[PDB]
Amino acid sequence: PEQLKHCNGILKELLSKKHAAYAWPFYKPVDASALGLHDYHDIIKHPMDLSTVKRKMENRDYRDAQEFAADVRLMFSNCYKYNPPDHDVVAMARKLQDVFEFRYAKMPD
Ligand SMILES: COC(=O)C[C@@H]1N=C(c2ccc3cc[nH]c3c2)c2cc(OC)ccc2-n2c(C)nnc21
Repeated sequence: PEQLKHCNGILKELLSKKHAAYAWPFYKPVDASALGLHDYHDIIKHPMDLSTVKRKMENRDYRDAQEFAADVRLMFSNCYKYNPPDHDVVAMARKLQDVFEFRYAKMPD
C-alpha cells in the first residue's frame, strides 16, 4: 500500500511540466495511423503510455509497485523496440526513464 502511494508520486512527477520537453510523446497512446506507422501494431503487441498508467493508478488496477513498474518499462521498451537507436524519441525516452528509474529506486522497501 505504501509502495503504491510512492508510485503515484512517481507518476505525478513524470506528468509534471518539469519534464514536458521529453515526456510529451508518452502522454497519450501512439496513434499509428496519424503518425503514418503502418507496422507499429505488428511490431508492438502491447502498447502503453502515461495516460493509460494514470487511469490504472486512479482506478486502483495495480496490485503492487512491480506491476506499475512493468507498465512504465513496457512503455519505454516499446519505444526502443520500434525505433532506431539514434532516433530523437529514443533519446527522450532515455531521459524520462532516468527520472523513473531513479525515483523508483528510492521507493521504501
Ligand atoms: C513518426 O513517429 C515515429 O517515427 C515513432 C514515434 N516517434 C515520435 C517522435 C517524438 C519526438 C520526435 C522528435 C523528432 N522526431 C520525433 C518523433 C512520437 C510522437 C508522438 O507525437 C504525439 C507520439 C509518439 C511518438 N512515438 C513513441 C512514444 N514511440 N515511437 C514514437
